[PDB]
Amino acid sequence: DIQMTQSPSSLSASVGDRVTITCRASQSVSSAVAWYQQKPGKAPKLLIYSASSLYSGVPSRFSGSRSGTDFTLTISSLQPEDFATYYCQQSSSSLITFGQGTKVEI
Amino acid sequence: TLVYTGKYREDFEIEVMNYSIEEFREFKTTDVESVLPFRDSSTPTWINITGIHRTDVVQRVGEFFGIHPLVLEDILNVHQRPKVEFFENYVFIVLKMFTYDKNLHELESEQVSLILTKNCVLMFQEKIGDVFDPVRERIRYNRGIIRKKRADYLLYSLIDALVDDYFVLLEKIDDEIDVLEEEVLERPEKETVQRTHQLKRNLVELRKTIWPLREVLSSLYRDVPPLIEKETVPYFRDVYDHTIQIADTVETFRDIVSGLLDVYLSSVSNKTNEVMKVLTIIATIFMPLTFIAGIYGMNFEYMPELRWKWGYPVVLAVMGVIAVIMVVYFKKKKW
Amino acid sequence: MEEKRLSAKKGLPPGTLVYTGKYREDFEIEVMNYSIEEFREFKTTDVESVLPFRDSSTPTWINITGIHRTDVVQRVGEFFGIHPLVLEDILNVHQRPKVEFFENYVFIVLKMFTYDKNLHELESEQVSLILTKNCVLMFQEKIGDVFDPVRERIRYNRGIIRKKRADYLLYSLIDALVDDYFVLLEKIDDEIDVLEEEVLERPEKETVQRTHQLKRNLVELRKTIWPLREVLSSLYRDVPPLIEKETVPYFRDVYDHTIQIADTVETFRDIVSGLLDVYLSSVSNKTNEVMKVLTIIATIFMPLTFIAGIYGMNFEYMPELRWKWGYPVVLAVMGVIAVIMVVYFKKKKWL
Amino acid sequence: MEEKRLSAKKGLPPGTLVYTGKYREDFEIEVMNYSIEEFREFKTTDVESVLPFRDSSTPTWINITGIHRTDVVQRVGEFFGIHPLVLEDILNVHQRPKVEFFENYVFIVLKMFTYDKNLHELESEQVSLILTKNCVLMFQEKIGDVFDPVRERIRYNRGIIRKKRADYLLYSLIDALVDDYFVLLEKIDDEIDVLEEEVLERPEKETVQRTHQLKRNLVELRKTIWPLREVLSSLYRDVPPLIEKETVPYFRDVYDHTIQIADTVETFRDIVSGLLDVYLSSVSNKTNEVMKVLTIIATIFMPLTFIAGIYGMNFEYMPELRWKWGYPVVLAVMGVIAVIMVVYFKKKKWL
Amino acid sequence: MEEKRLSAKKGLPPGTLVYTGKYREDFEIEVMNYSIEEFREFKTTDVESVLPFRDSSTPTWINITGIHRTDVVQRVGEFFGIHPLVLEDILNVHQRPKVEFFE
Amino acid sequence: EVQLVESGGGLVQPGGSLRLSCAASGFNVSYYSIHWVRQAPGKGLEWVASISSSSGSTSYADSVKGRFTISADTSKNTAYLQMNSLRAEDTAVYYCARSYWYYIWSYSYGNAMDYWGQGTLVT
Ligand SMILES: [Mg+2]
Ligand SMILES: [Mg+2]
Repeated sequence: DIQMTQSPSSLSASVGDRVTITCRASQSVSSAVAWYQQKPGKAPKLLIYSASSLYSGVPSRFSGSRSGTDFTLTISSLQPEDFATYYCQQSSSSLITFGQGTKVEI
Repeated sequence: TLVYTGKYREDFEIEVMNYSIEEFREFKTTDVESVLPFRDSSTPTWINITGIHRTDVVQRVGEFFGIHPLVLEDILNVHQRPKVEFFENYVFIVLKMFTYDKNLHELESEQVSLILTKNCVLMFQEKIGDVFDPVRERIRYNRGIIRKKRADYLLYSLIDALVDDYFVLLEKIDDEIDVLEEEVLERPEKETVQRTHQLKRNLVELRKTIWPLREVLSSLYRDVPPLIEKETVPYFRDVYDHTIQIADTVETFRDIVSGLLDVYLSSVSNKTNEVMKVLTIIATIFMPLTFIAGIYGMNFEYMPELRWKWGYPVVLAVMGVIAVIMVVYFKKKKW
Repeated sequence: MEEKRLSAKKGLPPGTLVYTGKYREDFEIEVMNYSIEEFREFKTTDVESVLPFRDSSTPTWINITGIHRTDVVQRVGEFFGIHPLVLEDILNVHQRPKVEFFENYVFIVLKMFTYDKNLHELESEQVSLILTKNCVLMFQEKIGDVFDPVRERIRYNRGIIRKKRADYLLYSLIDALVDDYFVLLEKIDDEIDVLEEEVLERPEKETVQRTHQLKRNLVELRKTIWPLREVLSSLYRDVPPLIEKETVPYFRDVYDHTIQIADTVETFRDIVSGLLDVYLSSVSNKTNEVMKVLTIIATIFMPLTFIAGIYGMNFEYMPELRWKWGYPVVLAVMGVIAVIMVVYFKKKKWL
Repeated sequence: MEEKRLSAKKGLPPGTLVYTGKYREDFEIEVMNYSIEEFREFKTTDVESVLPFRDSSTPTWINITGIHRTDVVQRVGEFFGIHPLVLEDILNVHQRPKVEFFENYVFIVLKMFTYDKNLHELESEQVSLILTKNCVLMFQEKIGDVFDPVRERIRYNRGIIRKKRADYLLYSLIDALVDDYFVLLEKIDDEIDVLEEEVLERPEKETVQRTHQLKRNLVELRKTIWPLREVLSSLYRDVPPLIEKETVPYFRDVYDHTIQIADTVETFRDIVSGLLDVYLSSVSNKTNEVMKVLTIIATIFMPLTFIAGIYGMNFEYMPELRWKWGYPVVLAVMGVIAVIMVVYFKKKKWL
Repeated sequence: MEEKRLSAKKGLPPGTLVYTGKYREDFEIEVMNYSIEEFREFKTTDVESVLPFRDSSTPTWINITGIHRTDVVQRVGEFFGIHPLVLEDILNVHQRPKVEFFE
Repeated sequence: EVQLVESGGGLVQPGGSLRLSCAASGFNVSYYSIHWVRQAPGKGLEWVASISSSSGSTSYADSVKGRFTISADTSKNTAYLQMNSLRAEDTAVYYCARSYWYYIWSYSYGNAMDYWGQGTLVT
């Protein structure tokens, strides 16, 4: 099993700021890390795949980076619609594993 | 004749698993005789000899199983690319397990020989530590279809475990490639260059070891002598495709690391300009000052060195003005 | 002149023939008749066995080694009804690989390379193959060739080598030659790898000499490989009546193999071309290290030798003629400036 | 190649044909009629004697050495029905080799080169060969040609040149020219080997000039030789009526010779491209070792100058205070630091 | 070269066809059915509309832009009788130019 | 157009069973892989199982292995997940998500779920 941790457990920021959430993988996942966004009470929405690629139709505020075995999701400029929880997948193995989620609030 | 070549003198143990449709027995011992009677047994057996630096055991089992002493010396030989040899009594293959250290980026290789003889497989290793634990539990706990089939499927399973370990090693190397690719671009020092050189050598070693593995797995499913049985062709085909994947990744990584080396090597040949600028500016600054100081240092006893208007402050002021003038001589041509 | 590549200064009438290579030692005719039933090997220095085997309906492989005896070559050419111009082509060792089709025979010239370690020198030997009726003639120069596996297949009833006519024999010989090209490309790949390592981490003049020699060898291979592509393409497409079909698919694989060899040779040429620039920049980096050492010592030394020469002059009205520990003060200043200069070097990673 | 109209240039009035080359020091005419029975030769500068050989049954060859005089060229062209554009192409020396096909004659423009030792000049001159009916008109810029072997072959009756028609004579002349190309390539190989030994051993300044001159000569040879492949390919494949289909294999052999020459030129170009990088590496090594020496001298003589300046000071209260004859002690400390620094360099292996 | 069949890649279910590129933005099917008399241009996104043009007598040109949707490629290959290995070669991007002749 | 609908959820007794159905519209379940994702009330997402209908190869999380079983029917384009021996920690919202594969290197592949359903609560 591949265990991913993620920090911070909750990040508070205002609109127009830059917010970075970082995942650390216990084992080595090549680049198959995915970033999803889930607003409260609704299904998750895919944002980023392959640690640096953007899903079609996702605004360019979000971006992804990978340093070796830890990944970062960076939002350059926040908006009132980006105040939700963000999750983190490893998909190198056949057993997908999620992060515990980070709630970006005001 | 029959000399050991490697560099391991730590441990030597023998292990045997005899499994059937229903019967299973696993044990470990250190006497060469106890593994001998298993040859004539119809059950599929796996025999493992961890330490081959004891040549006597290797020769004894080779004589017992009726194999050519030349392949005995090939087993004792450790610096050799993987190969496959089909003989009527037995089929003999050579593979290499790789291990990597992320703390200190180095690649360690171990030569492992596998001999298939009817209802038995014989494995000769260098040191203690294997990549075959998954198949070990596959036989032990009866999960999977390993028990139903004969020793050909056991050879297939061992090679499958080998290529799986290759995949894990490739994952580690991919992470190292990413770290180094970022570091070279954003942190240029000498340690990065040494790491890049080490990485290029390691990838060259991987290429030299994996390219013959493709040919070995191609031979094990194309020529397919009667030892392997026609029921095991697709599995060796799958392992061949896995080897193709590992290869293509290896050349991709080699190209990337060569590009990194080219980038850094291009960054060089401009440090010469900077260092030459430093040397020439400090020389042009300080050689005139030393020149004047030495000229006023000579004791000819007739120089107008009397106090007059104070000679020493005047000399120092003129010398400083000359030094400032020489400094101003620079930066006119963007120096 | 002989050691130099080209010695083909011939002129001379275009109807007369003479051997050109450097090998004038051995001579042996090995005839191998075979069929589904049984085979027959006649190895001799006599010209008696080679002559009548053309009429025999069973496939035969004549392997004549040693063209320094041009008389037997011209005699078997005259008896077999072979044009003198292609005889000249056979004896001409400088001829590039090619194929020519006639109404009775098909004529091919190819180059086989042998590469020995610790003597980085490709050796090229010409082999000529004339397929006619039910026989294949193999003109070669030295003893020792790569066609051992096809001989084993013929004698030991393995493969389809005995089921078909001489066309499959020609296919098998060309395939063996291509496999020899592959193994020699493997040898050259190993040499390129070790030379790349040595260029990167051991810059010597000997390294440059090895790089130049390897460049010459790869240029020789690049010159030779493309005519092989052309000859295999011609055998693939043209389909002369001597080729009895159901072997054009067998020649397709050899054509693909030749394409692969050409691409590998081109990549090798690219690498060996980049090697010299890599060596240049590595030597420049070593020179940069020399610059680092000299500039560091100069900048940490010359300024304070100027300082030491400041009061070195003796003035009649000299400041600080008698102060407490003046020389220790100068030494302390020297040490302080040396320490700060070392600090700057540590900051800049130069030292 | 039609319309019977000359090109239009500003300086020239429209109706004038002008020589283009630079050689005007010679003029000769020779006529050689050859056949099975005997052979006739005569060198008459008068242009009337070549006319009756227009309609000779036996094949004849008319050589005009020196076309600087446009009168002779234009008169011969008008007499033989040569189109004025063809006449201009004969006179226009600065033109790549080519062949034009006409219903009455075949027109060919080629070049032959000369190489002079101890003087790196790869010059050239254009020769025009026109085959019409049963006579071959060959125009040259000046004296000096490679057609002497063909002449002596005709004289001595050796070979089969006199047993066929003018097409075989044209083949013989082209083959002689191609052999001249072979000789030139061999001489250039000699020069390349000498230059390679020089650059790998003695990197002087003139070596760069020689390398670049040889590179330019090779590029000129490639530019000249690439259209020659089209020349011979047209002569072989297009099979014009005047060839009469007998000389297919000979023309094919000459085409193969041209292909081999082109490949040899490419090989030489690759080697020449390598030599410049070899030279750059060698001079880099020379600079590196010279700076070795400079560093190992300056570094060891800087601290010694420190001690010399410090202890050769001028202070009344300065702690010299010679302790048990301490001047040799200072000299021994100097020796100690010198030995330390040379040992450090030996460990670093700079010296 | 021997026989040809779909490769088995580690980490994937057997017989899985994957797009190996980086563009996942666009998808359309543009059909040009032309003849000596008049042409027919038809740009769409539904994949069942273009399939019946396999049996058209007049020349047809079916341009599918965007192969990141492997289901469309698989459906087109299934209807047109294209071998699965050919479909994998279509989807596989890291591939030098090549030609293959089938029946 | 692409849509995933989850049904079959509801309250159930411990140690029992419950079958969840994932109906897919706008795409064929045969050509893609279908995952079940479990989110506990006020907790992070968890992975349940994955089905590749074309190949039939299934994958399960080690925390629900054996108890849960996943299958797919191509005729109805439906993905079924039947849960046996349900325990206290299984009360959560279950989503059904379709995923494609992408190519990183010649040896590694990853998958990202594009379309998710609304989810169904199970207690
Ligand atoms: Mg002084
Ligand atoms: Mg320099």
